[PDB]
Amino acid sequence: SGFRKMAFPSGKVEGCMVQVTCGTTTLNGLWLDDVVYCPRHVICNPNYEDLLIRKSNHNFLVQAGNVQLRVIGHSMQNCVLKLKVDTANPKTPKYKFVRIQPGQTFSVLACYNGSPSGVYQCAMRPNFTIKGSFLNGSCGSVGFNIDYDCVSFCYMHHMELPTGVHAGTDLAGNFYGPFVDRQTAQAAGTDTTITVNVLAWLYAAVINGDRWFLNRFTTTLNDFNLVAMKYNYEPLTQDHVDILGPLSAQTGIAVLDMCASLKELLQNGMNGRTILGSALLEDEFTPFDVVRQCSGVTFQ
Amino acid sequence: SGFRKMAFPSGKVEGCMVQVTCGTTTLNGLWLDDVVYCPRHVICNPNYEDLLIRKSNHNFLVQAGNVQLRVIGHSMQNCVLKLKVDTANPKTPKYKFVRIQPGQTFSVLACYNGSPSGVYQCAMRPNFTIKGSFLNGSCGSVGFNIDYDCVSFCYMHHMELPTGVHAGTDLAGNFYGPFVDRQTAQAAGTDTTITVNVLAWLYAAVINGDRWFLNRFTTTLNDFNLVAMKYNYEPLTQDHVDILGPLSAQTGIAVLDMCASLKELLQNGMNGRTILGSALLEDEFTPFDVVRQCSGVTFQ
Ligand SMILES: *[C@](O)(C(=O)NCCCC)[C@H](C[C@@H]1CCNC1=O)NC(=O)[C@@H]1[C@@H]2[C@H](CN1C(=O)[C@@H](NC(=O)NC(C)(C)C)C(C)(C)C)C2(C)C
Ligand SMILES: *[C@](O)(C(=O)NCCCC)[C@H](C[C@@H]1CCNC1=O)NC(=O)[C@@H]1[C@@H]2[C@H](CN1C(=O)[C@@H](NC(=O)NC(C)(C)C)C(C)(C)C)C2(C)C
Repeated sequence: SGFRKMAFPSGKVEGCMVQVTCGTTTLNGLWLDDVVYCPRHVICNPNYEDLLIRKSNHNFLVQAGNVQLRVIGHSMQNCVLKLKVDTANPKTPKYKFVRIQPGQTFSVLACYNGSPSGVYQCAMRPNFTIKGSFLNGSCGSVGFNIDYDCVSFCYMHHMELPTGVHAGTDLAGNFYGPFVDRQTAQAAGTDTTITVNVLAWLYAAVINGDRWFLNRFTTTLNDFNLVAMKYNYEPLTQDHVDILGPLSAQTGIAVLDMCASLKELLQNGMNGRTILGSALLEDEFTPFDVVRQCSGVTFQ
Repeated sequence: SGFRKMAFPSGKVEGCMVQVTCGTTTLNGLWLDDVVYCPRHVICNPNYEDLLIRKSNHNFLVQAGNVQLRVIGHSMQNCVLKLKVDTANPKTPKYKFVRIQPGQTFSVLACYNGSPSGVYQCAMRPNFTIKGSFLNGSCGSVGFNIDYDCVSFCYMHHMELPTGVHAGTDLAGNFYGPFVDRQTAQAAGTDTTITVNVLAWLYAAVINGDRWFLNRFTTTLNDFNLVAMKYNYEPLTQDHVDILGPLSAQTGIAVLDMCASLKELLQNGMNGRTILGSALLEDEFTPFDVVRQCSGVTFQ
């Protein structure tokens, strides 16, 4: 048993972490096939189409270890710079590009100068920020999910908001949330808490022995939601109750039942106890995260 | 900025995760060079020297993908079965074998049937248990640390204690703590909390903007320790104060000062606030973990 915040095996992604240098700006890139993907503010309220015609393929240093790659061409898809090189990546895995919805989770391989520093487990907060760990140097690092064999890149780093959270893009260049790669005032927007994720982790608690927080009480989907707002949680949909079923099936606790217990964790807190070793209601676990860890789905 | 519980990049370890099958017992193995390492209870109060003479090299199925390895010889170093095969591992990295002390942390690559499922960040609790995530199938999975380029294997899985924690060994076969690979009654022993680790993570809090928990107050090493026991924390040594210096240097808060603030977090709790997004005092971060993440040390 057990239950940890658990990242995907980073092997297939590490092989794709390369160094991109230009002027006095060095950030990370993602070399899949013969393309290297990196955040565009490496060519630096700038005008990036302005700045990309000024540069030539030879202005873009691309180290892949002690193996400098030659750029043969470049292009700017939204906020990503796509550097064609003269060399397919031998380590390119089966991969996808995907854009996640708020609530979903992914693993961040965190690089500096093209070298992997660490891997950890984020979700995409409701306000399209992520609570990350990114120092100066970390740009061009990717979030991702692994689907049997296929890596689904869903996030590139770019910038940090003034409160300590992090902003970024799908690998299609487009930013999650209103954020934009210029040094201007821009705010996250108030973060709610992901409700279907809090329930799931509670089913993870039940699958693991913490039952202290149950009760016979049922509630309606609505009367729960009248209490979810007051506590800054997503209103819960029936479509969430649907995904929560399998866990509800394996534990026998009706989703409406566990809602009524979450209701009670909200109105009385927790009185100095823990669920799964936390004194907070953890929303960074999706219902699938739970079923994967609490059932042992691997990746080949 | 930011601060997450962050695992090492698992790439070099994944390449070494193989499947070992024998009788009706299938667990994971660690193929470095021409040796495959796995927990010994794969040949199963058994007598393991008993059971290993009964078996032959041909009784040990070793898949490495769709690539069955031939065993050419075996041996039992404490609780590890060492299977010689007829094939060096091409993916064997620079590696070490090391035995960690309680308080130290490591990354667990978690496998089933030889396939990596997930990676997460443990420490070695004071009572030589680890708080892991291990289902049936997970045995032969390794903890580790990465030192520039060198992987330091420090833990193999074996068994789960009745309270939900996990027991295991250094890769030298020997179990951390009193535990033993037989199905007999055996208890963790009461877990204290790692104090030098709680301080470090607080310096991580300071390096990151949470200052709400300071105060002008200093304390002595002793008078702090009189309060550490009462709250089930390691007594703190001067030798810990020494390692905590660099963080104390970079923040300007004297180790004795931060002790006096931890004293105050213990006697009054926290009153519904958080440090680094936790409502608990997190002890799973060493002072080095902090300096690595809060400075950006990578691995090549
Ligand atoms: C990234 O580009 C990087 O890793 N730099 C290596 C290349 C050196 C030349 C950084 C990642 C940052 C650094 C630490 N934490 C992070 O998230 N990103 C940036 O440098 C980022 C790019 C400029 C300014 N950037 C910032 O991160 C800003 N954040 C903001 O400006 N925030 C606003 C938008 C004002 C709310 C700082 C001031 C460094 C936090 C761009 C294009 C925004
Ligand atoms: C490991 O061998 C495995 O992954 N099995 C795959 C091979 C199938 C034939 C497991 C890992 C366990 C399973 C779930 N969580 C874990 O930590 N280890 C064992 O099966 C372990 C080996 C027997 C019994 N084992 C247990 O884990 C016991 N734990 C105890 O017996 N605990 C005592 C020692 C009584 C306090 C169970 C009952 C399954 C929890 C050995 C040799 C202990």
